[PDB]
Amino acid sequence: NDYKYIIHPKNRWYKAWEMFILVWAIYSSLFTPMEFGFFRGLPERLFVLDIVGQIAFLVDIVLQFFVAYRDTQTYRTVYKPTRIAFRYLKSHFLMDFIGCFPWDLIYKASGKHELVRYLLWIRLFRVRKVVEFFQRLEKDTRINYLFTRILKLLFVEVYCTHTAACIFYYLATTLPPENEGYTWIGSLKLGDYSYENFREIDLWKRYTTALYFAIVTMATVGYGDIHAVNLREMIFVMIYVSFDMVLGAYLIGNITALIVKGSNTERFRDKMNDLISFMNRKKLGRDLRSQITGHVRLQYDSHYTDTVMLQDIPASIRAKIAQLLYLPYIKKVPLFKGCSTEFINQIVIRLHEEYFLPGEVITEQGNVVDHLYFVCEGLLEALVTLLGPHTSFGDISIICNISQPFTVRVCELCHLLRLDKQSFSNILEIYFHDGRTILNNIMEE
Amino acid sequence: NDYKYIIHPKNRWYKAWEMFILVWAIYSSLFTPMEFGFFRGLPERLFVLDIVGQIAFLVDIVLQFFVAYRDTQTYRTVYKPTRIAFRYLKSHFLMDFIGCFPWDLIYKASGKHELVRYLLWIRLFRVRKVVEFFQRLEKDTRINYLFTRILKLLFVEVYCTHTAACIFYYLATTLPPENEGYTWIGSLKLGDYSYENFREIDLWKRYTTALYFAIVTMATVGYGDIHAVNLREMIFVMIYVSFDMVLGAYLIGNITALIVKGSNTERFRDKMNDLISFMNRKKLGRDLRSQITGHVRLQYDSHYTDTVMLQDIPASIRAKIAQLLYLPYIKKVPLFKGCSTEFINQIVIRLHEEYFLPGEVITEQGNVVDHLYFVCEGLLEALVTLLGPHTSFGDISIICNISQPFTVRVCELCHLLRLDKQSFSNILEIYFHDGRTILNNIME
Amino acid sequence: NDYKYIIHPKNRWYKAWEMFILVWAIYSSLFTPMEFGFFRGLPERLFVLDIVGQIAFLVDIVLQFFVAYRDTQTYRTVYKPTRIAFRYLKSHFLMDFIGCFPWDLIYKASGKHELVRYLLWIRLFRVRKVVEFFQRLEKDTRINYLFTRILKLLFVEVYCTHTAACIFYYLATTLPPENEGYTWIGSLKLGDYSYENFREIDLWKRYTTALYFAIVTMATVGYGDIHAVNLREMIFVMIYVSFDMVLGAYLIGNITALIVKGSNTERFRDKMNDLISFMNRKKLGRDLRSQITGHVRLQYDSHYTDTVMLQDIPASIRAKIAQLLYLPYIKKVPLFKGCSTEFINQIVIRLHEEYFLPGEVITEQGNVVDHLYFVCEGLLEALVTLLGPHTSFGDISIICNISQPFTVRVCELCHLLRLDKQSFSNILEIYFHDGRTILNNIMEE
Amino acid sequence: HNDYKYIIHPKNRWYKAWEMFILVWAIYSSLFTPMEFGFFRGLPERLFVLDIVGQIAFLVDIVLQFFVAYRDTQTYRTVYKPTRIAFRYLKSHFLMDFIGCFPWDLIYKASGKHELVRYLLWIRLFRVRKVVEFFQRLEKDTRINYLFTRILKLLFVEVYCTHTAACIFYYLATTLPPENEGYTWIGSLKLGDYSYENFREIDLWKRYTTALYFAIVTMATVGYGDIHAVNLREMIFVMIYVSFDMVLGAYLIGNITALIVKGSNTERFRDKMNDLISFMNRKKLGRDLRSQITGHVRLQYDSHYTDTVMLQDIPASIRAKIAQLLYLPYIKKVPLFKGCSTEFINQIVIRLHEEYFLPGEVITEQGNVVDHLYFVCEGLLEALVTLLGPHTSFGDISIICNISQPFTVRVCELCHLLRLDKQSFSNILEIYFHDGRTILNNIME
Ligand SMILES: [K+]
Ligand SMILES: [K+]
Ligand SMILES: [K+]
Ligand SMILES: [K+]
Repeated sequence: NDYKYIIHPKNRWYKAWEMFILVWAIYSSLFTPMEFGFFRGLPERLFVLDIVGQIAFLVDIVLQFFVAYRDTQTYRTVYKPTRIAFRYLKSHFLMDFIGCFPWDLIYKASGKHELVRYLLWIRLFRVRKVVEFFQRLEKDTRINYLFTRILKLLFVEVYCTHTAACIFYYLATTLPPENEGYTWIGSLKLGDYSYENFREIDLWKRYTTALYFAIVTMATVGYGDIHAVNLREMIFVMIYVSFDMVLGAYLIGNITALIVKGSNTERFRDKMNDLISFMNRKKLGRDLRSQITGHVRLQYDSHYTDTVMLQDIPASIRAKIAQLLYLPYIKKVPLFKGCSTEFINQIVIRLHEEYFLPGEVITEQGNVVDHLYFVCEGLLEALVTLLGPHTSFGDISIICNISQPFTVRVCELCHLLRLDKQSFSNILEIYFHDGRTILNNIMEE
Repeated sequence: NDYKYIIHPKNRWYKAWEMFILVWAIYSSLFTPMEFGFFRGLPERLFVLDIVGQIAFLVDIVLQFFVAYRDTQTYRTVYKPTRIAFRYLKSHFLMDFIGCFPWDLIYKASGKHELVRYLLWIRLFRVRKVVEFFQRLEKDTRINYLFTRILKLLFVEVYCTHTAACIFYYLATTLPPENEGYTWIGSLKLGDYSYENFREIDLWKRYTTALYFAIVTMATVGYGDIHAVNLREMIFVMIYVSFDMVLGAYLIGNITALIVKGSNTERFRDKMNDLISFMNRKKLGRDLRSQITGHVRLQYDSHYTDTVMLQDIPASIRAKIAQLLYLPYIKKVPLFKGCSTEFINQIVIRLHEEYFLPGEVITEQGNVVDHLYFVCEGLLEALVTLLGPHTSFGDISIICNISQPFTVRVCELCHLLRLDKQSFSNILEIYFHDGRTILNNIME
Repeated sequence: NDYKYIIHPKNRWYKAWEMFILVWAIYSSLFTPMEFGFFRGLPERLFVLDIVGQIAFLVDIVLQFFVAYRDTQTYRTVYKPTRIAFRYLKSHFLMDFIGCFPWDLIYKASGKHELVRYLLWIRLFRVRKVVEFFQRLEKDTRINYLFTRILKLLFVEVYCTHTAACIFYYLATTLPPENEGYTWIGSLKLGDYSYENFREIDLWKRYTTALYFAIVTMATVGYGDIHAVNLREMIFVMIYVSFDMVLGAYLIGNITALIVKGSNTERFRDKMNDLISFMNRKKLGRDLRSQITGHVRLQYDSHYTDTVMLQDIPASIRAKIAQLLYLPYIKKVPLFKGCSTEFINQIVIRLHEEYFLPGEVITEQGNVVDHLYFVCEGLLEALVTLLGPHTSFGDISIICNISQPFTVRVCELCHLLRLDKQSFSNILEIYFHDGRTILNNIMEE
Repeated sequence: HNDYKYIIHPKNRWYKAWEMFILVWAIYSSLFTPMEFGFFRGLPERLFVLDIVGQIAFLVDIVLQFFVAYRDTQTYRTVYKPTRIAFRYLKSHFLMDFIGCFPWDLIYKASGKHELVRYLLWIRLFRVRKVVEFFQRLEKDTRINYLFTRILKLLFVEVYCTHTAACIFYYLATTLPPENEGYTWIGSLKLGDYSYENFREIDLWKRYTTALYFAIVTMATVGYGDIHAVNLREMIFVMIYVSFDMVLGAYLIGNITALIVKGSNTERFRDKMNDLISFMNRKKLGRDLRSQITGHVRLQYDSHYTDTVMLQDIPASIRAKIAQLLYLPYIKKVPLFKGCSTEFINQIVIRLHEEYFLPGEVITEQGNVVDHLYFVCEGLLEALVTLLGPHTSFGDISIICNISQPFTVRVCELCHLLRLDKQSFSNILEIYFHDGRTILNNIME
């Protein structure tokens, strides 16, 4: 569908309108409980700030009419400007068009009725754009999805305790200024400071005092210097600490569910509490068992080469991992100069990757060779000549019946491509002109 | 069906009676601690409410000598009259019959003794009609096990604080009204309000103060504006906060066991997170990386494909899978159709339903054949074919065993159906009748 | 055995004494902090109770030289009465002998020095008895074992607050009685009661006040009506809430571990979760989706066959449990069972435990028959023919090899055993004259 | 690669009394530093030389890091080179370690007493590296427990963050002048009959214990409310602090939970045993056969988990001799494996799996093609004909000529039997048909 206005929502200019209008949706939903609770009609040095705030969201409900709804199941950017304009208009339109009115001028214009000031809470449907941000961030593999299920709750508490702080102050102002000794704040004395005549206290002292109660209540510390006094602040504190009691168990739940999918050090000790067993009873040479612990400290703390995981995708396309990365490592070898792709593919059917810390001897001198080795990383030592990367060893003695003439020792941290020497008999006897290719580069010394 | 004055327990009138004594059992067990704690004899403008409250639970005792039950080990609904009158009468008769007696007129017409009034607590045995609700909601997939052990723990933790509010008020009234200053509420002063002469404060101020000190204690906030000053109140809030320590730990434990025991995203994100952590170890581009992003919706999509299949194997309901959606989807393919009952029930087994994201590469040209696909959903594009439903591909690559002659790429999220090729060569050449029935009709 | 007077530790007279000294070890370890904290040397009225409290532990001293030691390595009853005198004199002898001295008479006969009263805390090692009781309770597998770790944490939690109440009261008594206004209890005023001259407040008011502080501190409520005043009470409350912070996280952890390894209804409702999301996309049934969970509530939540856990035990001894239970149910079955030991041992592995709910039909007349079902108990209906226990059906499907002539309906939830037709092909052909001997009396009676 | 003389090897036993010497200087002067900032404005003269000798212990440690060969994590080399260990130090921890060693109390007292030259004391808290480079060397040490290192670096973080929150909370009371002192948390404090007025001349340890008492009661979320925040700058600190340790207490509960729901192998076995015992105790099987399954499924159970973990771990070129030291003296005393070469037994030892079985269980029967081929390590088995003792072999003629195995296996004492597939053995006798001819002759002789 051509439709040369309809923004596909990966456009880079529809991302200076999703982290622009997300900053506005954080301001406009952190300020709206403060505008409801701590003011009755905004002071007129906040008139431009309340006018231009609702313009940025007003030119955002025209940019929902020209945006590409990628469909719910049949994945398709539905470019049709009568089904994006009718998907929006009955999902969230009049919770974005209602909370865009100048509810502070409607309040003051209509004779200052208090009930027309409760429609500020329709502007809390802009934290939607912060929960359509912790949903487009768990769909991002560079961090854990369950870590974002903790960071979602740690914005939720901290938005519920700012909103609770702003409703708890508001409930003090619903009694007349002469009945303020029967409120939580007009009857407060902290230190030598009396919070009498609290409506003329500085805004940030009143906000910080109301937020102090709500945070030491959310944490369930609850000192009791600030407490409910009324019968209507008791009902709010009862609702709020019942909401927190569930919300604080949910936080502990998510942190525990993160930790039960544990870390690599306790996964190392998971693989090693049993490797104290079996080798105490049926013990090996504890020099080589110390290097076994070394190779477990090398599979852990380092590369998790996923031969433990590549069984998920099928064998011919996990041999395609052995195609688009192994045509580098196998064609780079000077032993296979002049070898066609089929021999390469049948060799990389049966390849393995192992790693070697310095200290081993890999193919021992004076004894039979067991495997093919190609060098990816690190650097080796043959004792006489130093055999580095993209090179062959173990391989000058399986083409004939010879032994390994070098104590091929490992000097840097290596990345051996190890293959069974059974394979370099079957692949070598089925393909004959390939066998003579290896024969003539053997005679190319 | 032998007696006809028994009631089948799923009769749709006796499901609108059980929802009628569930709003009385919620009322009469929330009201009963307020009948005990906050009054000494119920007032005169509450007489007709206390009478007609205990009538609804009195035509529930004559209506349960008539109700058929389904046995616990015999597992058949029992309709025997002189057997239901000995199951009800062994379990729930007297705790239903005692708490019906008019214990406010029995209190008042016996010279107002206080011990005739602790028999109101027999009516808290009516909360069993609320645990019989959250225990029949348990067994409901229709209404999720999204939160049942954890909602019935949030009812029992606002029912035990409504009751503790009423016992905590009642212990204030056991000291005479001249020892009010040695009481949690007679010595209370909140703001400029003094709760003195506290028996003459209106009921909802007393009740809301007592509930404030049950909920602030249950949440373990514990401000300290209201606290126990007495020895009997000290003993009560010791018992209560021990019970709450255990109950709050149990609530936290149930929520974290619901969150630990995760299924759907705990088979999905743990795939691609580790897989991109391995492909950013050794770089694999994006085309095959997106194709393996499609592959984690080939081995995880469609109910984890062939792992949950292998449980309803004693019950012969794989006939329904094997002829009710697979063989319709098979009769939705051209030659693969198989077109004969034996062969189609033979190849109906080894299939895999496969979800591919758009933009993907499905089968390249010059590529060795490896799998066979039945398309029923999605839309595919070949590089020559605008593939909608059931015009599926991979047909002429198997007998003419050469590379697939087309490069198909998908444009909207598709739902392929996979068989292995080595199946449909072996039982291909086994069925020579269907061998001819396959290789006669090639698209002319 | 060979040594005469050595009581074996599993008698019925050293198990009435192990529970007699469990109520002297629950008394004398709950009373020992009350004797330390609340008295400066017991009253004369509490004299004989102390002496008989200590005399019941001298009897338990000498009855450890006469108890047969159950060894820890050799796993036997070491009757050697110098192998049971030793390990006692190396384990528990002295600390159960410096807790039997009369430390309230050898405190008052020494000038009443208050440092010999800290030898009362040697009597607190008699909660060995209470934790030994919770060690021979995990062995009792009749009740759960993580549940027996959350009652070994609600004894340890309400014993560490009884002790912390007595230490907290004790710390108020370490200041002189004229500096009592600088203690937590001498400066206490609850309601209109003043706790001044607190040493003459009677013992249960003082104890209940101290214990109320310790319990609302354990629960982390902390009203702060009673709080620490001194520096020594600050240090104690700091130690105690820090200790009780890891003891309360341990309780939550042990509760979670029990709930995670837990219920069989949420082991049933997640199976049916993706099964109903399965059948809402795979479309097996419209109301037999009830007959799906009519069988996920028949074989599951009840009749819990752990046959996948019988896959864990060996096939040999799984055939042996099939012998020892199945074959008395297998043999009381009609004539088409085989009437010989070889046949029933050759078929007994193949039969699967099945149940069926009433109102269900099994196999309609006029189809190929795939299985044979044999009733152990239960009531079946062939249609007009009532088949109770020992009245197994599935006879006429292979005997006179025509179609089945009945419709087996279920009249009571039964105990069928289902072998497949491959069983009554293999075992019926290798023993063929047994099958024709079965045919020799097919309802000829 | 020890070509560099004066470089200290990083595991030397004398540079390990300088990792446990500067860890007791790093524990002292990371605990003393918030006390030096918080409770003093410039140290007294009494604490002079303790200051000076505190910083010439971390000054010796600066030039003892240019002489220590670090060990790489990409080449895994101890880089013994002064030009290569210096530029690692100078770009990781040098400005956090050099200017944390300046005398920031002579730069305070001698720069005219400007505060803000005293906030540079806070970069001596970058010596808790040495305590988290300790809990990262204790956690790659399975020699020590995981209940001693896993929550124990959270019962350091929760007594380091409440020692430091106790010193900032006191410090904020000193930022108000000593006239506006009853508007602080401590100058307006009155506990008991003691008033903390004129608080700057209270002893250091009363002032420190009061602040730590607040901080620990707040960390535990008791919150008595006898000490609370009265300022607005102390309200903000308490709001930051109780929000920080609401996350940190949930992390402690999560760690203690995930250390319990990963309960070890013993209680996994007890779970196994209670469900196994109960499953045939509610149907009431014989206790003798339940004890038979006990005596068998137990060696079978531990054999199962240890054999699968020894096979799936230990990658190739090191697994081979482990398996050979497991198996070859037990399979070379074998009349079937005689005469063949050594590379064949190198291939054999990997595909071997040991097992454990009972005196009385059977492996295969009369009607049977085997699932495996077996050789003997332990056992007293029988073929029903041949009473096979130790160092024996069975399943051999069913390999080559594909005939059914006529002998039921009767094991008479607890064995150590050797699992090898028929499929893999046929695969490697396809490979070693040079040895396969000896195997055909070995079954035929
Ligand atoms: K408090
Ligand atoms: K708390
Ligand atoms: K609290
Ligand atoms: K509190």
